[PDB]
Amino acid sequence: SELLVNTKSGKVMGTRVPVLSSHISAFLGIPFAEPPVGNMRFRRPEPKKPWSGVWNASTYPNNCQQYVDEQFPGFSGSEMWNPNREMSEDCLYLNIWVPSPRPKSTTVMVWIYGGGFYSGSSTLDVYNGKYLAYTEEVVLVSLSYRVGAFGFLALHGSQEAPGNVGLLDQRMALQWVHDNIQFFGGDPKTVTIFGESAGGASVGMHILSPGSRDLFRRAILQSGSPNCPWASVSVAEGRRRAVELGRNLNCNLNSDEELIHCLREKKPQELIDVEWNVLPFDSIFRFSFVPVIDGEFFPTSLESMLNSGNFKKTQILLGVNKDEGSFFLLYGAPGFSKDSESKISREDFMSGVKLSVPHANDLGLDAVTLQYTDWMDDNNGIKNRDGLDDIVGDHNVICPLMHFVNKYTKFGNGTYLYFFNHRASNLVWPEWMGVIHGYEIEFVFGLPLVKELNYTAEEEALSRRIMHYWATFAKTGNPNEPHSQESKWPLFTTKEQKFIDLNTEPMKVHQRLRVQMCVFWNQFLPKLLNA
Amino acid sequence: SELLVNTKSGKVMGTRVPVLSSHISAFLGIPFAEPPVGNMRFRRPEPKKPWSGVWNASTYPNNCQQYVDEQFPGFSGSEMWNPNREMSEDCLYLNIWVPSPRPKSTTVMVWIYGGGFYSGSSTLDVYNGKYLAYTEEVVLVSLSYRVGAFGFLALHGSQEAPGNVGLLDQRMALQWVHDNIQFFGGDPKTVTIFGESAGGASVGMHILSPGSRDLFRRAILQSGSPNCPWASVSVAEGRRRAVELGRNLNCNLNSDEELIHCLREKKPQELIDVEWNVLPFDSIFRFSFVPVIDGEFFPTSLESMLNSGNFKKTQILLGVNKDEGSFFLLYGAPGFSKDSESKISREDFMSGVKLSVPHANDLGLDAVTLQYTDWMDDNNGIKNRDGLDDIVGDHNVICPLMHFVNKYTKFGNGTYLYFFNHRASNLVWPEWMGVIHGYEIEFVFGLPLVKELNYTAEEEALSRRIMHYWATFAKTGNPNEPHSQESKWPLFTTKEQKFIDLNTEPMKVHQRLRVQMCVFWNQFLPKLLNAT
Ligand SMILES: C[n+]1c2c(c(N)c3ccc(Cl)cc31)CCCC2
Ligand SMILES: C[n+]1c2c(c(N)c3ccc(Cl)cc31)CCCC2
Ligand SMILES: C[n+]1c2c(c(N)c3ccc(Cl)cc31)CCCC2
Ligand SMILES: C[n+]1c2c(c(N)c3ccc(Cl)cc31)CCCC2
Ligand SMILES: C[n+]1c2c(c(N)c3ccc(Cl)cc31)CCCC2
Ligand SMILES: C[n+]1c2c(c(N)c3ccc(Cl)cc31)CCCC2
Ligand SMILES: CC(=O)N[C@@H]1[C@@H](O)[C@H](O)[C@@H](CO)O[C@H]1O
Ligand SMILES: *[C@@H]1O[C@H](CO)[C@@H](O)[C@H](O)[C@H]1NC(C)=O
Ligand SMILES: *[C@@H]1O[C@H](CO)[C@@H](O)[C@H](O)[C@H]1NC(C)=O
Ligand SMILES: *[C@@H]1O[C@H](CO)[C@@H](O)[C@H](O)[C@H]1NC(C)=O
Ligand SMILES: *[C@@H]1O[C@H](CO)[C@@H](O)[C@H](O)[C@H]1NC(C)=O
Ligand SMILES: *[C@@H]1O[C@H](CO)[C@@H](O)[C@H](O)[C@H]1NC(C)=O
Ligand SMILES: *[C@@H]1O[C@H](CO)[C@@H](O)[C@H](O)[C@H]1NC(C)=O
Ligand SMILES: [Cl-]
Ligand SMILES: [Cl-]
Ligand SMILES: [Cl-]
Repeated sequence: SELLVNTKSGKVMGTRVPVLSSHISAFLGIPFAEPPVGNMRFRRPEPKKPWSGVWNASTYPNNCQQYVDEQFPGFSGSEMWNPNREMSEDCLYLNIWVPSPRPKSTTVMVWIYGGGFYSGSSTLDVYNGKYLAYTEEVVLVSLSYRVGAFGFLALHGSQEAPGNVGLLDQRMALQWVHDNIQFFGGDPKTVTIFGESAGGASVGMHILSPGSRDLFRRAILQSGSPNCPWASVSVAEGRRRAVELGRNLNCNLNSDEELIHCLREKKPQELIDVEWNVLPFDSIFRFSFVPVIDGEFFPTSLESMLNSGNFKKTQILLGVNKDEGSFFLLYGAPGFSKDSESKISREDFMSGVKLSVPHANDLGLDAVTLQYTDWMDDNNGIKNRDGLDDIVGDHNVICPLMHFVNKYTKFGNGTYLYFFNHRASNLVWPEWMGVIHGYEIEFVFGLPLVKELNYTAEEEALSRRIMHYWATFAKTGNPNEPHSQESKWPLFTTKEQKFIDLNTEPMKVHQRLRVQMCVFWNQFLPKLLNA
Repeated sequence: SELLVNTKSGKVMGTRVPVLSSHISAFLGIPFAEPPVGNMRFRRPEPKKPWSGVWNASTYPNNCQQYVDEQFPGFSGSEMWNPNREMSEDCLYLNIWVPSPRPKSTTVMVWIYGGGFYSGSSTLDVYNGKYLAYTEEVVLVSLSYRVGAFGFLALHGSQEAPGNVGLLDQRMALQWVHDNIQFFGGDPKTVTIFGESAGGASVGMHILSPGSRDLFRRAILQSGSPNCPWASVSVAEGRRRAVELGRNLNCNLNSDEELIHCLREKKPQELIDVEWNVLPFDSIFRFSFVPVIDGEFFPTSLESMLNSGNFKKTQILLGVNKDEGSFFLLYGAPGFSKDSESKISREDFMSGVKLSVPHANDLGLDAVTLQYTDWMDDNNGIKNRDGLDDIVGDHNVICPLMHFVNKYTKFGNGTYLYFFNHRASNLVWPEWMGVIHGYEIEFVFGLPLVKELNYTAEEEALSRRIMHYWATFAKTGNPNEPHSQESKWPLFTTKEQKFIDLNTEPMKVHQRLRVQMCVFWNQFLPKLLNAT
C-alpha cells in the first residue's frame, strides 16, 4: 500500500527501512531508462519500456562500469567512493526515500553523484538518503548516469555516439521524476537538483541547457560548476580522444561508423583499461571523457551563455571546501603521501605546478609560480605543499565556481554562497589534506546523526544545521527560516558578495571569497595564455 | 701656504672656512676641463689648459645649464635642488674640502650629483663637503658634469656629438683627482666615488666602463644603479631624440653635421625649453638625454657586461630609501598633491600605472596592477597611493639596484647593502611621501650635526654613524671598524643576501631586500614583455 506504487511504466514495491528510532520507505533500483547495452552503447538513452508485474525495489541496483580505485586496498577513505554493487552497463536506475507516512506533495531533492564524470555510484553509504528524507521530511531521489567513455564518448556529427549521453541519462531521470514523483508524495513543481564535484558541474549544466531547465525548480552546487576546466571539452578534443581510444584498441579509424562499431564490440573493462591514455597531457584533476560543448545540449559556449543570461533564472545555493586540491595531489603529484606530512621540496613544487595547469605555456607556469611562492621562504616544505594545494583547488574548483557565482547572480533570483572549512573529528586522511573535496557530503546526508560513526555532538549539530539549510532552501528558495532567531545566511549580491563559513562555530559572514587568487585565475592568466 | 696649492695645470688659492667650532680648507671652483662652449658644445671634454698666476678658488663656480624646477616657487623642499649659482655652459669645475692641518695622504671621496642626468649642481647646500671632510678626516671632492642635451645628446657615429660626454666630464674630473689630489693631502690610490640617483647610476657606469676603472678604488651607490630603466638609451633611441630636438627647433635634419651646426647656434635655454618634448611616452621617471649604450664607453650591453663579469672588481656599498617613488608621483601623476594626503582613486591608480611603466603593453600593465592591488579593498585611497609609490620606487630604483647587487656580488670583492627608512623630523614634504628619494643625502653629508637646522639628537647620531660607515668603507673597503663592540654590518653574499636598516634604532640585519616584488620586476615582467 504505502510500499506499492503504480508508476507510469509499471508497479514498484519498496521496502520499509529503519532510520534512527523510526522508519521510512525506500524504493531502490527503479529503472528509468532502457539498458544502454549492445548497439545502444554510446547512444542517447531511451525511456524504460513499461513492465508487467511488480518491480522489486527493495535492493540497490548495479553501478555503472567505471575505473575502480585500487591505490589503497582496503582503506576506507578511498574504498568509500568505489562501487559497492556489481558493475554493469545495465545501470540506469534511481532510488527514492519517502517519509512515512507518505506526504501529500512535499519538496523533492534529487542527488547527482560526482566522480570526475569517470566514476561514481548512487549507492554509496555516504549517499544513503534516509537521514535527510526522514529528518527534513523531503522526498530524496538519487539518480545514476553513465560515466567514462560509456557516458561521454563524443564523435560530433554521429548520432550513434553524439556525446553528452550521461547528461541525457541525468535528464531522463529528471523527466521520470517530473512524470512520476507525485505517486510517491513529491511535488514535481518543487524539485531541487543537487550534486557535488562533477555532480555540481552537472547541476550547473542543467541550469544552462534549455532541454533541462523545466525539469527542476532550483539548484545546489557543491564544489563544482559547469565552467570548471576539467568539466568539458570542445568537439574537436572530444573527437581526438575518441579516435585515440580506438587507436589504443587497434580499432578501424577510417570512419565514425567503423570506430564506433569496433568500440561497441569491446568488453567494458577493455575500454576502462585504456581510458586514461587519451588525455593530452600528464595532469592531475583532468578526466578523459567529459561533457562536450556540442551546439545542442549547450547551444553556445558556456561563457557566452553566462554572459547573455541564457540559462534558467532561479535560486541557487552553492559553495566550496577549504582544501579542494589535496586529494588530487595525493594521487598525482610527487612528494605527497597519505602516511607523511608531505612537505614539498622546491623541485617537487615546480613539478606539481606543471601537472596542475597542464595547458599552460612556460610564461603561464612562471605566473602561477610567482603568484603562489613566498620568495622570502621558498624552501619551506609546508608552504610549498599548501601552495600547491591552493593552486589545485583554486584553479579547478574555487575560482571557476566564483566566476559562475558572479555571472549567475547578475540574472538569477537569489544566490547563497558557503565556504565549508570544518575538518571532521574522525577523518581517516592525514592532517595535511585539511578539508577534503567531498567531505562535506557526509554532513549534507546526516551521517553525524548516527552514534556508531563517532562524530562529536557539535558535528551532529552542524549536520542538522546543514541538512536544514539545504532542505529549507529546496522548499522555499531561502536556506533561512524567517521569523526565526537563528543567525541569517545573507544573499550573495553582485555588490557585497557575501558568503558564510560552514563549520561548528557561530556563523561568520565574509565578502569576496578568495577574490585575490580568483582575479588571477579568471582574468589575468587567461589573458596571458591567450597572448 | 696651506691654502696655496700648485697643481699640474697651475696655482690655486683656497679659503679657510668655519666648520662646527673649528676650521677646514676649501678649494672651490677649480677648473678641470676647457669650457665646453661654442663649437665645443656636445663635444668630448678637453683637459684644462694650464694657467699662469693664482686661480682664485674661494667661491663656488657656475652651475651647468639645466631645466629649473618652478613647481613650488620659494618652497625649500624643491628649491634646495635647484641651481644656487648662475647657470653657464662654462661649468666644468670641482670643489675640494681638505682637513686642517693638511693630512699626508688620506682617503679621498668624490661626490657625483644626481638629477636624472638633466639637472644637478655640485654647489647645493646639501652637498657641502665640510662636515664630512672635517668629521671623518677625508679629502672630499665634488665634481660637475654637463647635463641634459649639453651632456648627453647622442648622434652615434659623429665625433662632434658622440653621446656620453657628461660621463666623460666625470671621468676627466676623476683623472684630475688621480693626477692632482696628492697636492691636497689625498691618496690617489684610495679614491671612493659616491653619488645618489643619476650620480649612483654614474658611479655604476664607471664601474662598468674600462676607461674609468683605474681612476678610483671603490664605490658607493645611493638609490641608483647603471641598469636603471631611466638611466640609458640605445644608440637608435638617442639618435631619434637628438633628431626630434632639432625638429622642435626647426633645424636642418639632413645630416649629423647640419643638425649639430644648427643646435650649436641656439641659446642654451632654447634647447632646455623643448628638451622634454623628445620623450617617446607620457611618463614619469623618464629623462630625455641620458647615457647611450655606444660600444665605446660601454663596450657591450650592460646586462652582458654584468653577466660576464666585465667590470671593475672591488668593494661596493649601496642601498635605497623606503619611498623612492613619491617625489616623482607628486610631480607627474594624477591625484597627488603636496598639500593633501593624496588618496588615489582607482581611476587615477590605473592612470599612474600607465605613466609609471610607459613601455608596457596592456598585458604588462594588467600584471603590474594585479601585483600591487588588494582586491579585497581596491577603493582604499591610501592603499592605492602607497601601491603606486611602491610601483615607481620598485621599478625605477629598488629592483634595478637589487639586480645589480646580485650580479656584481658574483664577481666583486665585497658588497654592503643598506635600506634607509628614517623620515627626518624636520622634513618639509608631507607625511604621505615618506622616506623620500634623496633625503638620505643630508645624513651622508652631516647636516644633522648643524644645530641651527633642528635635527634631533638621534638624527645627529644617525648622521655620524652613516658618515663613519661611508668614510670607513672608503678607507678600508669595510664600513665596520675593527675591534669595535658595535653591531657589525654584514657582507651581502649571494646565498644569505643580508642588508641592514639605516635609521635611529639599533641596527637590524635582514635578508632578501624587496625580494617578492623584484622577482616580478627583474624576471617575470621582462619575460612577459619579451614574449608579448
Ligand atoms: C574518489 N574520491 C576520493 C576522495 C574524495 N574526497 C572524493 C570526493 C568526491 C568524489 Cl566524487 C570522489 C572522491 C578522497 C580520496 C579517495 C578518493
Ligand atoms: C590510472 N590513471 C589515473 C589518473 C591519471 N591521471 C592517469 C594518467 C595516465 C594513465 Cl596511463 C593512467 C592514469 C588519475 C587518477 C586516476 C587514475
Ligand atoms: C599511471 N598513473 C598516472 C597517474 C596517476 N595518478 C595514477 C593513479 C593510479 C594508477 Cl593505478 C596509475 C596512475 C598520474 C599521471 C601519471 C600516470
Ligand atoms: C629635484 N629633486 C627633488 C626632490 C628630491 N627628493 C630629489 C632627490 C634627488 C635629486 Cl638628484 C633631485 C631631487 C624632492 C622634490 C623636489 C625635487
Ligand atoms: C616639464 N616637463 C615636461 C614633460 C615631462 N614629462 C616632465 C617630466 C618631469 C618634469 Cl620635472 C618636467 C616635465 C613632458 C612634456 C613637456 C614638459
Ligand atoms: C609630467 N609633466 C610635468 C610637468 C609638466 N609641465 C608637464 C607638461 C606636459 C606633460 Cl605631458 C607632462 C608634464 C611639470 C613638472 C612635473 C611633471
Ligand atoms: C557485442 C555487440 O554489441 N555487437 C554489436 C554488433 O553485432 C553490431 O553489428 C554493431 C553495430 O553497431 O553493434 C555492436 O554493439
Ligand atoms: C524482493 O527482494 C527482497 C530482497 O531479496 C526479498 O526479501 C523479497 O522477498 C522480494 N519480494 C518478492 C520476491 O516479492
Ligand atoms: C526574485 O523574483 C521576484 C519576482 O520577480 C522578485 O520580486 C524578487 O525581488 C527576486 N529576488 C531576488 C533575490 O532577485
Ligand atoms: C567509537 O568510540 C568508542 C570509544 O569512544 C570506541 O569504543 C568505538 O570503537 C568507536 N567506534 C568505531 C567504529 O571505531
Ligand atoms: C677671490 O674672490 C673673492 C670674492 O670674489 C675676493 O674677496 C678675494 O679677494 C679674491 N682673491 C684675490 C683677488 O686674490
Ligand atoms: C677579496 O679578495 C681577497 C684577495 O683575493 C680575498 O682573500 C677575499 O676573500 C676577498 N673578499 C671578498 C669579500 O670577496
Ligand atoms: C630651528 O629651531 C630654532 C629654535 O626654536 C628656531 O629659532 C629656528 O627658527 C628653527 N629653524 C627653522 C629653519 O625652522
Ligand atoms: Cl553554531
Ligand atoms: Cl649660444
Ligand atoms: Cl658571495
